[PDB]
Amino acid sequence: EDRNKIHQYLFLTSKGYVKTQFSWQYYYYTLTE
Amino acid sequence: FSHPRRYGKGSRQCRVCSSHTGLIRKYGLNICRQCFREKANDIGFNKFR
Amino acid sequence: IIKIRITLTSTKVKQLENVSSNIVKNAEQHNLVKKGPVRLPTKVLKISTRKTPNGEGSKTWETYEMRIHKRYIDLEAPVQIVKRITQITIEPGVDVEVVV
Amino acid sequence: KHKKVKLAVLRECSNPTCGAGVFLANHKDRLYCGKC
Amino acid sequence: GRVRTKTVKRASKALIERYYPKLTLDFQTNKRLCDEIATIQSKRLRNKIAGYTTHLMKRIQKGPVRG
Amino acid sequence: SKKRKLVADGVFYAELNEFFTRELAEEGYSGVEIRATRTQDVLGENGRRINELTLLVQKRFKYAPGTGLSAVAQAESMKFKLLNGLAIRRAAYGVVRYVMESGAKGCEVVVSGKLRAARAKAMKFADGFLIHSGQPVNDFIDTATRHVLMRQGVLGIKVKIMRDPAKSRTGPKALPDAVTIIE
RNA sequence: ACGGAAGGGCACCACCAGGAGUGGAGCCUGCGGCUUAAUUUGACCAACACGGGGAAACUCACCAGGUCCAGACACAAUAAGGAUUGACAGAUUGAGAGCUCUUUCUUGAUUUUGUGGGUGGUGGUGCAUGGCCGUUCUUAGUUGGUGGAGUGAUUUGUCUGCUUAAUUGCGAUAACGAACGAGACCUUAACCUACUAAAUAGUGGUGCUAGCAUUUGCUGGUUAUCCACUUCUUAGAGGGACUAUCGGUUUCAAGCCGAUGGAAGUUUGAGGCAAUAACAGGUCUGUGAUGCCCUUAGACGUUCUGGGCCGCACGCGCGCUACACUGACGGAGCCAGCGAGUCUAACCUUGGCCGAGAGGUCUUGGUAAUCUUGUGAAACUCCGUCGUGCUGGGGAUAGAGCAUUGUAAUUAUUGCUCUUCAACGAGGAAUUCCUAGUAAGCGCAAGUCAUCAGCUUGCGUUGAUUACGUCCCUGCCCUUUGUACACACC
Ligand SMILES: [Mg+2]
Ligand SMILES: [Mg+2]
Ligand SMILES: [Mg+2]
Ligand SMILES: [Mg+2]
Ligand SMILES: [Mg+2]
Ligand SMILES: [Zn+2]
Ligand SMILES: [Zn+2]
Repeated sequence: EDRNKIHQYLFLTSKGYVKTQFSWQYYYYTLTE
Repeated sequence: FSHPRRYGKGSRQCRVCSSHTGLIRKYGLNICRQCFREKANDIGFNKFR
Repeated sequence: IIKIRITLTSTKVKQLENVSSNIVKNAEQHNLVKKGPVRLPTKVLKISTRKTPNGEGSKTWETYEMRIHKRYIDLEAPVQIVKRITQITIEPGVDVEVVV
Repeated sequence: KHKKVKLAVLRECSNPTCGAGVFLANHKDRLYCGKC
Repeated sequence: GRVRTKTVKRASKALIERYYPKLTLDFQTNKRLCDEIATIQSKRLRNKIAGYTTHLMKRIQKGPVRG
Repeated sequence: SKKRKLVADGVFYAELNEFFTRELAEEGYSGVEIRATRTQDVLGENGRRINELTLLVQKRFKYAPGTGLSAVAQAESMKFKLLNGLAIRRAAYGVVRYVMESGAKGCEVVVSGKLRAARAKAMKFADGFLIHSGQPVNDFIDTATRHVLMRQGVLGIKVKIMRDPAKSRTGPKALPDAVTIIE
């Protein structure tokens, strides 16, 4: 549940489904198809 | 694990490169002394005199 | 009628004056009463800094300034003639706040 | 160097959020639960 | 010093080579017509042009000048 | 305040500029107004890309749900070319020729760094008419400095584009020293 | 390109003529040297109050010690009677630190183990870089088209002369015609009794008027008290200066110098932008910028305690106090400017009350031409004490006490009070800055900030001397010249 909470907050950093942009310290995350 | 850092050089960091040195604490920029002079056009700071 | 005071602040003089004159004219053909636009002194936000990203070379400093300026106009109008002129000024770069 | 011994095949207190599984360890005067 | 560059001399000479039955030797009445016979992008540059035309046609009565 | 507020607004425009430069690079980003070279990869799957982008910017800046000739684009494009593999001189020639033939009155592309592993000289490619120090450089010059990161070192690209002052359509229309006579 | 070759020219980073000095004493800072556990590191005109470096924690990369995974991920030897995390009570240690040991409690497919791969590093290389800056350069140089000289590379144009700040021009002339730089341009500081508009500026006049004084005169406040206006102020558009006019000087003129007017006659003053390019100049200690090397769970990463950058036989530079009678000390006059100042919250502080002082307390004004602020600043000026002495200049050093800032003031952070009052009697060879609101004297605002100026960036106030030039000193530019250099005198 400790990861289910964030994975349902969404709608892991390396497996996929994640684009990481830094842009002054704010770790811009987005999902992929 | 963390002692209080609400003031001093370590309290605030540069919003651009996380540098604790050369920070300009003026007008609410919080941008380092090189980063601001680099990205001065995007804030509107320009040279005329 | 309700009394309002609009304040216009911006960095770009051309569009700031376009707004400051558009509001005056569009009150004019609608026949309102207003005291002329008061021109508060321009604030130069001079920021001194070091040209060198380090401490080598002759001591040379770099001075920036972001000239910001501002005008205010007070008048009276009903709510329709306030909102229909408040929604005219959408020019990017000039911010206007209306106090009642 | 925490070991966490295997604890091979083998009551309750206040703060009822614990589900009756906080059996104390009988060393001495041990009326204090593991949580606290 | 007070030396006039090519951007002044060439423009003054170009004005004079086609505007002799035209602007007189008074700077005030030279600049006003330079306003509409030249698309000068600067007031002080226009004033320089008018002043050098004034000098040139002030001396032109003492003999022709080259160029 | 208002002074601090507008300074923060300029900083906010700075984060938008840099974030779109880093994120929208592959789609031809030019400048925050979004101004992109092509506006179909912006829309993506009929709004998915724009929806996720606006969601990210809103969540970052704490907002509610609803609240060709540019040197920057040319530099990004040629950075992409040099990164995917192309002769540096050929890419600079192509960019310079495109800029100069597309109505621009002058271009300069400067490549500094280790082109081939060496003492890292800096080679220029200049074509047309070029202006330097004075208010005209602010009026009509577009400049872009980008860092290419290939397998060896860093390559610094400086691109300068001059739009034609005659077609200024705003501000001065000729050079300060430009004089035109009619008779 | 270079030369320990020559000629012209330029410059208060050179001088002549000068002013302020500095080097002479003390203190503050930086560097060196020394010392240390570290006294971190980089830098030697163009380093040495520089890395906006005024370091108690952090900053910090240095040291004496102690924790943390913040080791992603397809991946294998670990699983559904248990892969792992967490722990108060005691030894441990600075630690209420489950960091380690007695120790048995909790949760349950995250983690942890062995291989692979990432990650960070203020770890190294500025002689691997990008970028940025500094220097050449507070210098004026650079290049096509056509034509001309050569077989040619190339050369003229781009110059003997004069002028300029300028390759700025005039002029001469196989050159003409131009292009970038300079100039032009832009910002600001000067003025405009003019256009426009102002309870966020001011002035006139009425009540609301207290005083002086009463023939209505002076001065004051009347923050919802009244109208008018822009002379003061503000800022948009424009104007004005263009060495204007006139003389002398000019080779032929560019130009120069005088006098007049002008608001302003040195590019009107000061600046921003500053081309062709070159440095192994500096910066990997800004970047989640980066190549390479090193390290990565006994970590050069991160985090906590403490220490360190400050440390002292000695030299040097940036600065202050002065070394007194133009001074020192008491009172009194209250005369600026550029800015800055808090709504998720603690900033700029006015006004009362307390205290000798710093400072505290109750609020108020201020998100600002609105309140601090009219920054009631200093130097300065009036009247008095001191009367030429190591004196009453000087405040170094040290002792005692009170508070603010700060989790934490000891190696005094800082502020204040009292108290022995040290060198210095104007400075050595030398050496730095500078030509008019300039130097110098003075303090103010901001930056560095929780606090701390002697620092720097801007400002204003008082405000001179001498010069209106030269290449003798230094450095640079151009031309000529020599080269056996071409990676170019490393
Ligand atoms: Mg210029
Ligand atoms: Mg470290
Ligand atoms: Mg030549
Ligand atoms: Mg130090
Ligand atoms: Mg300092
Ligand atoms: Zn930064
Ligand atoms: Zn429990």
